[PDB]
Amino acid sequence: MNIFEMLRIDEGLRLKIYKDTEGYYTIGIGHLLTKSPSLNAAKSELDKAIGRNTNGVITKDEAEKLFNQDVDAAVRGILRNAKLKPVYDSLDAVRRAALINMVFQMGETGVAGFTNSLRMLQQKRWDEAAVNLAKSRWYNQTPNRAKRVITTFRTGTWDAYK
Ligand SMILES: [Cl-]
Ligand SMILES: [Cl-]
Ligand SMILES: [Xe]
Repeated sequence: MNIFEMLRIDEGLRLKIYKDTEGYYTIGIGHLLTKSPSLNAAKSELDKAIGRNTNGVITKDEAEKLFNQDVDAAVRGILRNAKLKPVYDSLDAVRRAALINMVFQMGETGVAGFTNSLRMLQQKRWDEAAVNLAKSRWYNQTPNRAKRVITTFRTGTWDAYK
């Protein structure tokens, strides 16, 4: 298991524009296109992202490309963030993947705001962090996914994904 496979599981793969768990226009492997209610707008962002007139649909390869770029940007964002990087460098490889997943889903800004969980993770207080992480909107809105990420932080193994 790796970051790519883990997110491909959490996110799924869809070749036509769809709305995510929050009602926003997305395509591929959880690639958010826009928060705008407009489908034209979503189509417009898509075409710009792909470099062609896609008309709302893309190929598997195009989807994989976006995903690569998105995973890359997520790591980069973590490494460029002063509240995140330290946590991330302090973690083992499995738990780093959990942190990337959250960033991919919620943006760096949003993850940087879990101050207390970030500190517990940094101190290696696994159970405590897992309890604190669940006290969140993220956990109440997408509980299944959140449980898998949380278990990963708690155990440092990929069991939630096996
Ligand atoms: Cl893009
Ligand atoms: Cl979920
Ligand atoms: Xe976190």
